[PDB]
Amino acid sequence: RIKKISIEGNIAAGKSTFVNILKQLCEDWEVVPEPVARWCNVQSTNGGNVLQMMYEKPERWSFTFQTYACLSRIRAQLASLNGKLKDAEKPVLFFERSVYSDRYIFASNLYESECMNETEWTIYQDWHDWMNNQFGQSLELDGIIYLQATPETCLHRIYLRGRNEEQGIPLEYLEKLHYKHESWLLHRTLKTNFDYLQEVPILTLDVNEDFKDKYESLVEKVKEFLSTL
Amino acid sequence: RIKKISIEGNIAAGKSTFVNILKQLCEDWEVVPEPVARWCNVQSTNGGNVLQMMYEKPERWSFTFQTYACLSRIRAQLASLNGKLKDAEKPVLFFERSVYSDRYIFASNLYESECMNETEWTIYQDWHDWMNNQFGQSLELDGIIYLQATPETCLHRIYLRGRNEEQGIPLEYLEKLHYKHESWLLHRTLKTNFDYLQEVPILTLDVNEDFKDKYESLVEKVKEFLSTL
Ligand SMILES: Nc1ncnc2c1ncn2[C@@H]1O[C@H](COP(=O)(O)OP(=O)(O)O)[C@@H](O)[C@H]1O
Ligand SMILES: Nc1ncnc2c1ncn2[C@@H]1O[C@H](COP(=O)(O)OP(=O)(O)O)[C@@H](O)[C@H]1O
Ligand SMILES: Nc1ccn([C@H]2C[C@H](O)[C@@H](CO)O2)c(=O)n1
Ligand SMILES: Nc1ccn([C@H]2C[C@H](O)[C@@H](CO)O2)c(=O)n1
Repeated sequence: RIKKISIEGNIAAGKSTFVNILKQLCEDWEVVPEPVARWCNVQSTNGGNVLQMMYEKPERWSFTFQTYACLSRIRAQLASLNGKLKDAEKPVLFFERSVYSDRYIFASNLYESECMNETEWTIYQDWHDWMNNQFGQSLELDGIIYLQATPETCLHRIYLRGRNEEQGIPLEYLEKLHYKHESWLLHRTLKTNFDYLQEVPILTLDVNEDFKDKYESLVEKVKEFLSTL
Repeated sequence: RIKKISIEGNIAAGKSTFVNILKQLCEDWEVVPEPVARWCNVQSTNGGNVLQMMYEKPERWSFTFQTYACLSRIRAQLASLNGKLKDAEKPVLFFERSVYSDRYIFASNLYESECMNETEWTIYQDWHDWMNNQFGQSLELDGIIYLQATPETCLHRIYLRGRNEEQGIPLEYLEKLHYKHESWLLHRTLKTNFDYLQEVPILTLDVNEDFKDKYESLVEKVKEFLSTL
């Protein structure tokens, strides 16, 4: 089939940067970016910036955001499956984040910080289970690439990138997401409702150093990791 | 196929009352009630009462409620299709309200009353279109029964029934829903995104009088209306 790989990491760890060198390594590699742009301008399929609304008032807008974020991701991921630039021969589909990071990293953290209440979190989990019982199986992952960077590196890369919505994100929030990533992907101690994930191979790339100096090594490790699935 | 009929009306017009006499008229008739009970106790598939949360603070909770309401309805409606008490022979499936009342009566009214903002309403409409593009076609209606009662009759029936959450519902809100029902189902002037609905037969039963005295006439009219689809 199409091999499906998610790329996971903290805010500003270097996912779009990493994603932008993949297509040139192999004509058979496709990428489904996180639709962060539709989150910044909500429009049917100039509107609200729901990402901005969550960060300005997260106890008001987290559920709405998290629900919209994950639905719009599932849609973009499905559309690239049947998007039949498969046929292909040796096809790999890279997902920028996943429905699993949406729920177990981001939505979970907001619930634990009291930005979703029990009713919101119950609803979200029920929607998320149900959505994946329909429109998953097909989204299942063969592998995960974890781009690992300290919270402080990420706080600096947020400044570098300059996305308006992220400029007030405190270190404390990024550290919370860091530990949840480390639990899921380094220690593999996270309990999820998706049994096969516990067994999915993970490649861990330390991307704290500068991208130019790391590039050659990263590519070797990506190609080798791919060849084993 | 299975004939699908929705029963539409204002809050407390007499939908559950009407629904409770259907099964005894014909062994082939099934009913999918509106899951108002799961709305009053949110639980995965003692929790929050999201219905109560919407009415106590509708500008905070309308989007969440309206989104949960309609997803849980679509799920109960699907599950009764494949619920294969079809086979049957002459099978009729009655839906207590529909995805169309959810959007064009209730969600629309809350958006127009500023209980959803543009971003919420954009998201809701996008979710609703998308949900029906997947999990509809199969939910399409052959007919609609409109149970018609004045807003004042309904305000009285709310008192009679005594559902705690509805006791503070003002006449003004019920009147708004009344006119939207009258536009969709009596005048047929409502524009929707579902072209076939404009042509769907509608039976209109005036249920302002007492149910006991009306019963015999209602049954005649239901059976005849059914025989013509
Ligand atoms: N390894 C790296 N070295 C130097 N800069 C990086 C590196 N990775 C990302 N950046 C920079 O950090 C910012 C965040 O990168 P981005 O790819 O947008 O992260 P994400 O997709 O994870 O938010 C950008 O300014 C980018 O130029
Ligand atoms: N035609 C009618 N005559 C007298 N009472 C009615 C009639 N229809 C409904 N009722 C009463 O009105 C209340 C609301 O009815 P219900 O069936 O729960 O409405 P809905 O399902 O539309 O909310 C109940 O107390 C019920 O006994
Ligand atoms: N489920 C998600 C996914 C992403 N984000 C945020 C992190 C970044 O601020 C932006 C883009 O990744 O969206 C989020 O809050 N929840
Ligand atoms: N889409 C819907 C459907 C129903 N309701 C309300 C009306 C009644 O108070 C209760 C049960 O019909 O739910 C609502 O606000 N929105």
